[PDB]
Amino acid sequence: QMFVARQVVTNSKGEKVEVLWNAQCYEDIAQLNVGFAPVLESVDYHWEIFLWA
Amino acid sequence: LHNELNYQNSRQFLFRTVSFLLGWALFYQFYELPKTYDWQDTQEPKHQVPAYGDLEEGGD
Amino acid sequence: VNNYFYYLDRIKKLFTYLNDLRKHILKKYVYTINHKRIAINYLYFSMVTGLSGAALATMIRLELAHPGSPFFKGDSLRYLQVVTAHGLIMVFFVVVPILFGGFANFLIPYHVGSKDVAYPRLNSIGFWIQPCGYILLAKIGFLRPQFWRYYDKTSFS
Amino acid sequence: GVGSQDILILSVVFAGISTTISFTNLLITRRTLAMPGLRHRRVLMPFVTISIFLTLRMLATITPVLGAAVIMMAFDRHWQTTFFEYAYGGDPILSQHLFWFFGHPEVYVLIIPTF
Amino acid sequence: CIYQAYQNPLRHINTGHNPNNVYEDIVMLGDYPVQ
Amino acid sequence: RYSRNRQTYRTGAYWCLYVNIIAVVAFYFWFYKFTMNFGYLWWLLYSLILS
Amino acid sequence: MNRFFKVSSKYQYYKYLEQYDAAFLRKYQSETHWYLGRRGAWKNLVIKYAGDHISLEEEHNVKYKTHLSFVYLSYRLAWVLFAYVLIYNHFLLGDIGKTFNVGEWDHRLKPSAERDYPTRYESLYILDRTQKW
Amino acid sequence: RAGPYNPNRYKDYYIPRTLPKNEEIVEF
Amino acid sequence: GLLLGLSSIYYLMYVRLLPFNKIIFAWILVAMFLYWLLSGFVFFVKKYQYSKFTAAIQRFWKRTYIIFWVIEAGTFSVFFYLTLNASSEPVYMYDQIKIYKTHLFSWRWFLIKLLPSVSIILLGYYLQLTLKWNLFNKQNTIVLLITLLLLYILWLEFYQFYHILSFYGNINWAFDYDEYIWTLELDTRRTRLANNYIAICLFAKFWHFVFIFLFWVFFVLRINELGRIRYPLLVANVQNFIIIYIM
Amino acid sequence: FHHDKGYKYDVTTPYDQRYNYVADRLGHPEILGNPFERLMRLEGDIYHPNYLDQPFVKVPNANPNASLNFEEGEVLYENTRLLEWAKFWNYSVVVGYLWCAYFVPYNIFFKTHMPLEHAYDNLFFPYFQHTHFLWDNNALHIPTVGGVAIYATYIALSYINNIWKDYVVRAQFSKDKELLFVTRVSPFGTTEEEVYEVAHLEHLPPSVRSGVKDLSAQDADGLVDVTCMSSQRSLVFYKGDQYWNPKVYNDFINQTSNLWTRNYTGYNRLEVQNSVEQVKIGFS
Amino acid sequence: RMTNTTEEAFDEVSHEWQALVTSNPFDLNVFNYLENTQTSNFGTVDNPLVVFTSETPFRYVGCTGQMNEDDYEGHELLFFLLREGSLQRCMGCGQVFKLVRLRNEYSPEMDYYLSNFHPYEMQEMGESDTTVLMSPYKYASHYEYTQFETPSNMVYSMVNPDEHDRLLVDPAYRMERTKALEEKYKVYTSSLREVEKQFEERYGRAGQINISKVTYSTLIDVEKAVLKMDRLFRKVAKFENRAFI
Ligand SMILES: [Cu+2]
Ligand SMILES: [Zn+2]
Repeated sequence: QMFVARQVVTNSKGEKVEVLWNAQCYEDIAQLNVGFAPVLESVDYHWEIFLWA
Repeated sequence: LHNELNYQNSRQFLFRTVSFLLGWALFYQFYELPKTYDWQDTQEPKHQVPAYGDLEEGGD
Repeated sequence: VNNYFYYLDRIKKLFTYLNDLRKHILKKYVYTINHKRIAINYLYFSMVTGLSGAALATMIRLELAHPGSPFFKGDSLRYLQVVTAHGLIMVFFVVVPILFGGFANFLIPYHVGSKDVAYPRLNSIGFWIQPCGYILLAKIGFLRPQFWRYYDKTSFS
Repeated sequence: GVGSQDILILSVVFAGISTTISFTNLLITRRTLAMPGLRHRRVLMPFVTISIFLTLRMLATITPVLGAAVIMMAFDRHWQTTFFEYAYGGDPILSQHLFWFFGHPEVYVLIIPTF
Repeated sequence: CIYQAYQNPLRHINTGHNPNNVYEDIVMLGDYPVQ
Repeated sequence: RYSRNRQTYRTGAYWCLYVNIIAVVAFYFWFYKFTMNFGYLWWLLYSLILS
Repeated sequence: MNRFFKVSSKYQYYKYLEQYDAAFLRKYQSETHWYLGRRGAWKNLVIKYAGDHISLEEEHNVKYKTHLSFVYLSYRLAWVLFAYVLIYNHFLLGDIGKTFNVGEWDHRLKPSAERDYPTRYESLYILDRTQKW
Repeated sequence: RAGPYNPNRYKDYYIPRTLPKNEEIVEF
Repeated sequence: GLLLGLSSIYYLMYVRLLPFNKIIFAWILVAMFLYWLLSGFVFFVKKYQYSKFTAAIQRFWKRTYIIFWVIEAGTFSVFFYLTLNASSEPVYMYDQIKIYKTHLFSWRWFLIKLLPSVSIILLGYYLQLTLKWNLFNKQNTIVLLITLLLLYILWLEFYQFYHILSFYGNINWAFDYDEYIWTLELDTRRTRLANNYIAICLFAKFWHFVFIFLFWVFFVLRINELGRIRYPLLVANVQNFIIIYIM
Repeated sequence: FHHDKGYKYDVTTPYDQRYNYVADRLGHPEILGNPFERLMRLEGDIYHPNYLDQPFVKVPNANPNASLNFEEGEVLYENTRLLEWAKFWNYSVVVGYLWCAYFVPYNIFFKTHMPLEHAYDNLFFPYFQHTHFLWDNNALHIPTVGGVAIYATYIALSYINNIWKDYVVRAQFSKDKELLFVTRVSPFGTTEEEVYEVAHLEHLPPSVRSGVKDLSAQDADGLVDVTCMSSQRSLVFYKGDQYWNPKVYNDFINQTSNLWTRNYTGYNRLEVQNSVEQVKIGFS
Repeated sequence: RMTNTTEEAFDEVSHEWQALVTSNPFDLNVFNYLENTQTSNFGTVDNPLVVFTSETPFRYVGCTGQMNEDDYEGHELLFFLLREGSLQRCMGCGQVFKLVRLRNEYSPEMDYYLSNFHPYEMQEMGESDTTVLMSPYKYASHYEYTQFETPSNMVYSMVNPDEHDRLLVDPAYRMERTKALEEKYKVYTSSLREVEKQFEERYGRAGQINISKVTYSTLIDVEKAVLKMDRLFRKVAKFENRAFI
């Protein structure tokens, strides 16, 4: 639920960067899994979604 | 110059508006107000003494 | 240390825990301006008001179960009061609270993308002014100015 | 008689005030605190939020009419202003007009968020 | 704060904003700082 | 871009409690002519007095 | 450059004024800086610290907070009366006569109301008053 | 539990505490 | 102030002989209501002295002002619309006189009525313009003059409001020739509906003026405590004066 | 350091290393509070121990500096009649206030039932009388009248005092002429004494340079406004020689007139080159 | 109407004025208007769409794909949590996002993102002498007018909190530091003038100015009239202030 895929690609400057395809939600931040673990469950519940405003 | 002109305009506004208000008050102090206008608007004889008395409540 | 009041220490910890929990509950759920907690409080208040409206509808359906007024027993005015209260608290104090209060306060900060709402104070105020109107509209079927029943001898008092 | 009916009228006034607070708060929340990309695009938001905002605009339009109607009813009940008495000028139909002008938009604002 | 001293009375005018049994005001009832 | 906002509204919670009390009590007194009998549940009255 | 000629005070601090031009002091101790010139703005720091902390939110006026007596009276009354409202309107409506009192007071023009008496003293006093116009 | 924290009571160093020389300004 | 206020309160209680417990309960409730409103506003005034009043906050409070006055102008707009096309009986036989009931009030009397409101508007503008180069003690003259004029307008509006609410109870003297005694009779009143609609509009006007008067009293107390006048609250008060004049 | 909110660069400046207050020598007893507001258990932001615990500087001492000497000296300025005028005006206003706020409303509200013309001239009701008893059953007018009376009287008295607070009834030097004891008008017309430092007193020119013509000090009998800059207060003196002491007047004028200089008018063709001092760079 | 930031602006007002006068990407990103954030390119691996955060580890980002003229959005609004550390892309449309965590510094790296921010509007800065316009046609879009002028002779210098406290409570130190900074401003302006003189000497003028002879003559006449009126005002001020100078 952090990133659904990973892809290593070299750009036009030959830097060999990586791109992480995130896990997304359909128009609904309430349905978005805001987690920091490589798991599928929704374990974290945040009272303040925008913590730092 | 904008600040200084604001000050000058404040003086002008104060003097002119105070003069206007005092002249307004003095005019209405000396003016003989016409109190002889028609008073028909305040009188409604059908309502002051209800013409439908005893019939407003359903009775037939 | 052979202290004589170990049970007393346990009880002291219990009292401290109770006071801390009281302060925590008040600061977190009653005094808060967080839109999610306010929305959840709205949802629970709406559960209570929906149960009230369901009870009023139950009274309505029990009066209409069969002719002869089995529920109110010939009291038409009480039935009309029950019907009016049912309609008013179902429209204005069940569906409107649920939708607007609960879902709006929970989801507008998500969908619009805002930190709480524009007026968190007004949000809390709306939630905490709901109950008075709820009670006033929902309890008219129990209350009338002439509260005494037909066997209360008012000539005695 | 004086009692439950007055309770209902004044409770409807209070409900109008509460709805005023609610729609003001939420409409200004959208109009001011929207994220930089979702300021004006109705389509982007989830459909329940579009419905809620439309219904809040409708409530903003219709609440003063109901408030005026119930305030007039209270005055007629307790001051004998004869707003809805035909005998000396009033008309009972005006009350139905005002109430239903409030009322049909009320059912629409009740139904649209479920859509 | 019951039986536990969390707040610091040296940094409060009036200790007693919360029900407690472990706080005392530094400037008590009869104390008046004067020139 | 908005300054820090205090996260609690205690005066607001109590002002709303007072608004509810005003609405219910005033409406019952004006229209039903009812005043609650606080002595029926006397221990709530004592909790008010004890506090 | 009209330099500050002399400071006659015996405080050696105030000797800083003699170094600067009159226009320089006029710019930074008057006009724009009038509410700051030649003043130690400690009160600004104290008031800033007052504002930015999580203080008591019951403010009476700018200078003082609300007296704790009024605050606690308001809060206790609010909680107890709200509990009474909820409990009575949810649990004690079976007997209105038991759980409610009938009270009333009318205009002085009209004769004294039947319910216009002091409660809890119905067995002691009969309250009446003379009409006024 | 941790005590009260006011970050404004501690110094922060975002601006150098000395002023540049005139010659250094011109040369820069 | 306390002597005058307590004497006035005791006199107003004594003349009506109000039941002490019920009215003191009601007054405690109203006091908590008003005090918590004013305490929230005092909290906002105190907080924004330093490090809180950014551009976003200032714009928020401007929006809040305009939103409040738009909300208060909705119900008044509905009442004014109903007042314009007020209901009446048919002109043919029921109400043949409404053709001549134009209800036109003299403009000269209205113009002499208008003087204090325009006076406070102009004084408020002068106060806000000269705040650039004037101190607090030098402007206390203008502030006190506006306060006294607002007290005068408050008394006039309350007098008219009291008369209007006194219309609806018809109290008359009836002679009983059998007993040779006069008696005081209370009755209802019948009148043209336009009068009732304009009465409701004038009630709304009085309550809005009471709100702006409390606004001004709050502002003057705050500026006296702080020791200086600031632009936002002052200009809000001036716009309040203009709006109440329009009403 | 605060392991949940703080950083390792969190070292409190000890109270010994904080900067002492040297801006002025007079004490600031506001940080103490008052015996009245300590007795009343009032909490103020100015005597809160947490807010007075400044981390980088020190708040001023409540007592005046020990170097200061408060022994009386030469009298500088004396216009005592102001007090009488004060009394007069204050009392007049109060009397007028009473007559215009309580007597007339009371007599036309309670002592009659007949309305005055301004009660109903714009209305189209038929004529009717009013009674104090058939209205406002739940008395919401009593708290309103009480509050209006209390706060209107408070505002009137407070702003009347504020208007008179600029004027100087008396001004007397200290023995060393380092302090100026200024007697001013109290709220009820009598004396109240304040103290200023002569070093902080300045006769500041107007911010608006075109307003120098429109000053009271232009007249031979006008007013001279001297600003105390350490407190931003005003001392208004009558510029008539009969109110001043010639033995100290010239010294006071010389000490207070330092920022009203020739640069206020501007720099001519010759003084513009000397408007500043050249900054020499690279001369080593 | 512009705040005297020496004595009044402390934390958020001070940060807002820093964002206004420095346009630093950190400060400017904190106080960027919620109404409009500057439109950017389409994210690619070579040219990723940069989303800024002011020292926060992540930010919610919604993607609507390649926006077109016919329909303002490409695909449905898909939200995700753009995190710090690497490039991340929307699998629906392939748009690559990079989270740039701006720091509170003056490095050349921060100045690289100086062109990705709208300049901070100064209309709402300071104090307003008009509450709100009552006109419905021009409301919520126009800002309130002002009766006063906005001065343009303010030079802002950043100070540490300790130094700012000392400046507030020590007037002598305040005057000393202010005069030192005025000398520094004179030196900096002279250095810029000398640099411009050298550049003009090396490369010549950009070009000639298209002017009318009427406008040329009127400019010279206006300059002479301004000097004459300044002399008259100087004489008038000297006569008015005679009793005080
Ligand atoms: Cu329909
Ligand atoms: Zn995409």
